[PDB]
Amino acid sequence: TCPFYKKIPGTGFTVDAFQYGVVEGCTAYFLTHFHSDHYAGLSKHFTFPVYCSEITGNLLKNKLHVQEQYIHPLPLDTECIVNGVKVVLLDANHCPGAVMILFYLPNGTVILHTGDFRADPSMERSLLADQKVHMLYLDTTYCSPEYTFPSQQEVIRFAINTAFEAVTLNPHALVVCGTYSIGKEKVFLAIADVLGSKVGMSQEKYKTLQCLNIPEINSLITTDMCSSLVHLLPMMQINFKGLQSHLKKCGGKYNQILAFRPTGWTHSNKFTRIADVIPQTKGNISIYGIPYSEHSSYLEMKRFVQWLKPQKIIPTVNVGTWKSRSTMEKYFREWKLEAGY
Ligand code: NI
Repeated sequence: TCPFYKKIPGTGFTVDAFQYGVVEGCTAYFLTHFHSDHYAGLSKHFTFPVYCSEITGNLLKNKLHVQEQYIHPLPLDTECIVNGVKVVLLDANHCPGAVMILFYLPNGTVILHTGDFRADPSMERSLLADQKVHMLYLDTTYCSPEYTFPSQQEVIRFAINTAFEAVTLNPHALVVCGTYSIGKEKVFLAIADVLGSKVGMSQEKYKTLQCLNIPEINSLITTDMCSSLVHLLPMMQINFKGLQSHLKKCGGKYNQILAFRPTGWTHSNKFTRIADVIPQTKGNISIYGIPYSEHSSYLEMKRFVQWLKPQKIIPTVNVGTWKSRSTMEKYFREWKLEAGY
């Protein structure tokens, strides 16, 4: 059955709760973003109203084949009424079309659901600042002090300079970027832009990108792999064997590969700076691991919560074991005692 952390008290709403069949009492199902864990269970067979951003609706329509009659896209940063209740969608700074939802309950309680998010100080000058928020449903993916990472911009700068140097030294090098869902598109778009190239990719991946309301998209991407010097492949193929194999498929048009694996955190965040990063190499193939995160670091999460001063926090990630919940509760109490709320 649908957990309490996916229910919004004193409405018939749920959030990211598509895997439990019909939820008793639910009149509107919200979807924060198009990642499979959050959409799990949605298909052409779903017949209840879904509320989401415009980008998330394009994906539902075109990739999942959800029938149009059940898709209710809402604009961002706009007060809207849904089944008699005031709501606002805000940019979550996660993947394309990802939202946080602000719910103004009839009794005067205010609830923020973050969805998946990467907390940023620009969120401190949104509609959130206009009133008190009583309850917070929080993306706790990286809620532990070891989880540090560079800014998105530091990582992109490094990627840009690395790629530019490699292709200027060898104009027959190919650049490959690994991918498994939406998100982290700036990695491959910024590399292509510095090399004067479109990004080449499979038909399924191109169809995904065509849904994302990216300006001038037709000038940036193509299905003609031949004509392009940056290619996208599934993350699982980003290894020496997969990459040599791909290089044989391209028709001797390239004689070297430089590949990037955008990952989350892995244990080597605790020493290395981005400027120290060096690749793994075997022969004419090099692979760089780059920690481009679309989740809050510990420090970004803590700052956001200490600013917001919620009366209660409800975790949405790592809630499956008592040890994790206990550890998280400890950090929330520290934050509260330091900041005086
Ligand atoms: Ni996500």
